[PDB]
Amino acid sequence: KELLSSSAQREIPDFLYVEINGLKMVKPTDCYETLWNKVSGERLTWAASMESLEFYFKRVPKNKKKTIVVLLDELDAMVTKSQDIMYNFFNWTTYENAKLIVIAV
DNA sequence: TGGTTTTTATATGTTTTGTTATGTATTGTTTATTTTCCCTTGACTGACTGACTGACTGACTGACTGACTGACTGACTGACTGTATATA
Repeated sequence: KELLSSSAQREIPDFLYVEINGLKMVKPTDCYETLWNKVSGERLTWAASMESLEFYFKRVPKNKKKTIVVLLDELDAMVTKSQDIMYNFFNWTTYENAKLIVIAV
């Protein structure tokens, strides 16, 4: 919230929050779905959305792509099988042409 | 140009088959001890059969025996030949 007021400084580059309550989500691949349906409002399945999103991330340069900040909540039950989801996530977090602000709990 | 059909991706459901860990019961492993009848050890027992004692009848040398055969010698009978006798 203090960082929101810092966005209300209008001297830092505007960026956007993402609430992630996987516990207020059913199927833990819906992260990608809701991500696309809130960054675009466009509706797909995870196996299109995350892939279009990698396409959105590394294949896309900086000058128009936006900083986004995201924070994950209670990962102890989210990734219970093999953490391929969160593996994908942390695999997205390793670029130099893409910019993001990631956190978890 | 413009409407319609065909296939595909995502999502879920259905069914069969095969994988892993485990707790309980049976049975094996090692060691010590006693009994059983089969297999060695051996004298007794019963028929056996080798050397010694009897024996029994066919083979070669003792020639034998005795008839018969082989040379010699005289006896005898036939063939040869003289003495003799008779007639022209």
